[PDB]
Amino acid sequence: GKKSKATKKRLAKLDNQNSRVPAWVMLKTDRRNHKRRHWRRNDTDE
Amino acid sequence: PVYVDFDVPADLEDDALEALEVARDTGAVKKGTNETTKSIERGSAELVFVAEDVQPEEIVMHIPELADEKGVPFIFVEQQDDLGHAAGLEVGSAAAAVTDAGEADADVEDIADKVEELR
Amino acid sequence: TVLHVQEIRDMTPAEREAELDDLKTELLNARAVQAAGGAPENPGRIKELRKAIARIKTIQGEEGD
Amino acid sequence: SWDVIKHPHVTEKAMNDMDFQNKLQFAVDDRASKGEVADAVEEQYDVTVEQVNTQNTMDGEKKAVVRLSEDDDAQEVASRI
Amino acid sequence: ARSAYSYIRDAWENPGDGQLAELQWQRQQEWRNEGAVERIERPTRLDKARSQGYKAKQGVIVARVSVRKGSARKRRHKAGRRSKRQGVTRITRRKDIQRVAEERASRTFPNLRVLNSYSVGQDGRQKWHEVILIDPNHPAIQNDDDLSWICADDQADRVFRGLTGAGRRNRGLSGKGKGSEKTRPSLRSNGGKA
RNA sequence: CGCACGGAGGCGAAGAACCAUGGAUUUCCGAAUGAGAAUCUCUAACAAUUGCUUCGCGCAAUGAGGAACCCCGAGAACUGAAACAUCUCAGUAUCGGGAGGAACAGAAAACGCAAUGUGAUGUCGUUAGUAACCGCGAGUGAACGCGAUACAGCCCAAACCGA
Ligand SMILES: [Cl-]
Ligand SMILES: [Cl-]
Ligand SMILES: [K+]
Ligand SMILES: [Mg+2]
Ligand SMILES: [Mg+2]
Ligand SMILES: [Mg+2]
Ligand SMILES: [Mg+2]
Ligand SMILES: [Mg+2]
Ligand SMILES: [Mg+2]
Ligand SMILES: [Mg+2]
Ligand SMILES: [Mg+2]
Ligand code: NA
Ligand code: NA
Ligand code: NA
Ligand code: NA
Ligand code: NA
Ligand code: NA
Ligand code: NA
Ligand code: NA
Ligand code: NA
Ligand code: NA
Repeated sequence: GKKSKATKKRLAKLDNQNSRVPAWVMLKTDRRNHKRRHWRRNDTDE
Repeated sequence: PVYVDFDVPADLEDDALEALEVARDTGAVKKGTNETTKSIERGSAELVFVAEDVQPEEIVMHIPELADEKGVPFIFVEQQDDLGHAAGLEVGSAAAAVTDAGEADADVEDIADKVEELR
Repeated sequence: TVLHVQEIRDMTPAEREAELDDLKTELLNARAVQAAGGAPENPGRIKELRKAIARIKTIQGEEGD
Repeated sequence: SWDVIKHPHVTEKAMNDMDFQNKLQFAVDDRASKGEVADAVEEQYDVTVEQVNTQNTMDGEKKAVVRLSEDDDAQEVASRI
Repeated sequence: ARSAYSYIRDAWENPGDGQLAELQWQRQQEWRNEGAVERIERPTRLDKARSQGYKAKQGVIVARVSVRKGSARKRRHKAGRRSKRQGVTRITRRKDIQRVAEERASRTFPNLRVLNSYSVGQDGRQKWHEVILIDPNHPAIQNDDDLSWICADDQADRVFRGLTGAGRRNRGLSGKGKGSEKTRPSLRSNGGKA
């Protein structure tokens, strides 16, 4: 398939949202990324 | 056109409008269909003018038959704004009535006599 | 912090423009060091660089350039 | 208003183009054209730009590969800031 | 003495007799060839217009509107219905043709507001009315002690809410006593029973 | 130096943080209005419909949103009647259009305790499950008056004037 410039910006964001909760946040809050998505198991929009 | 039953020659109309102008300066004239109407009704009208390019026609239909049952003489005019300019207005008038002429009582009588012949 | 409001208003409609492009350049060179994962960072400075530009721009608007 | 040049793209591939091909890589604004990228580079570094190549990366940004002339030296420029 | 206006009125008591009869025969021919909403420079019935609110002034508009004659243009039921609700032919709408014309006119002039309207006749298959509209934004009207009220916010879209003259009558608000128990102060408040 | 108790560093007596009011900034799509498009692109733009008019988009208007309330139109059936068609559920559900901070109504071609009487309109209590409707079945169902709340009355068309 052919992705447009806008479509590309969105996939790009979703990929970034896929990162983990940084180690330093666990300490600052004295102790989970509920939006962890998988390319195969999950399904993005569009 | 429905209320018009005879055509008045351009030359006659010219005479009529000329006399009306000197009538506004010497004698007295009524400008407007309403004022023209009460003139015929009260009798003070000597010669009444009626434009031909009136739309709606209802504004003037009543004049012809009214003038007939009051002995008042009447004449037609091609354009509404010519009658208004003659009566001395920045706008036109659907009808005008000479309420007692002046310096033209002679001409008025002639035009009146001329029209009766024109039917 | 190192740049105060009074000091900005004391500038002329040209000095602020020069000072603007100056700050913008310091910022760019900071983000250049950051882009290369540079360690001589001063988190408070780069932060202040952004606010200063905002202040100068804010004053420019008030003063009519 | 948006600024054309965001920051220098410093990766191993970006260093090869620099040492071997006299090219400087930049992360720029995705509204900027090749022509607007060249101009900004010359005004921010005082060098002569020959060719620019762009890519709309999967990071929401635009990557520009600016090639300097033989008159200038890429390694010397990037090493100053 | 009788006003010149009283003559326009009298002719219209009998639109089928006299000169008005011949006039109407002629006019309608051009009317049938016109649109649904035609802005016109001068009202066909001066006396009625002025009586309703009309004024030869800036911001005062008039438009002739034709609507089809007859009952409702209803579609037959497509699902289950008891005999009482299977009708098509004898069903008529609760809004009258004059109020329909008023609406189609107000939509053509989205900035103006309906003042009133009157009938100018009909042929074998359509009816014509002339609506009087007013520009609430023109300062000539905003300083008119007779028409300024139609500038207030609560007068916005007045026709679509039945605040027009023909509107209030169709809503059965004429009578103040007997027979008006379910109509005043509103149809909706009385559970829709008129 | 947010939630958020880390690390590094920074800011504050040039009175910061924090709060109140006013202002600056305010990307793209969106009524979305130059034209097209799954938030982007292509070469100046109130697009469209209107009013006024210097007849030039020159001055203006409309559009869409809002928890319900409000007003004007369109209008079911399950159900009840121990079946069912009128009736009932109900002018309800739902649909189209529109206004406001509230809407609508409103200064008698009224009432009709018939009077030598009342005196704009809403609303609350009552009148009253009374009058009236109805396969006179099941069911349906007011008002005048009264006690209260709050109170406020006015402008045109025309006559006679005629710029
Ligand atoms: Cl309206
Ligand atoms: Cl009483
Ligand atoms: K039923
Ligand atoms: Mg990754
Ligand atoms: Mg390419
Ligand atoms: Mg109410
Ligand atoms: Mg567009
Ligand atoms: Mg049953
Ligand atoms: Mg019922
Ligand atoms: Mg039975
Ligand atoms: Mg009663
Ligand atoms: Na997938
Ligand atoms: Na980046
Ligand atoms: Na309108
Ligand atoms: Na009824
Ligand atoms: Na803002
Ligand atoms: Na506009
Ligand atoms: Na224009
Ligand atoms: Na049953
Ligand atoms: Na059954
Ligand atoms: Na029945």
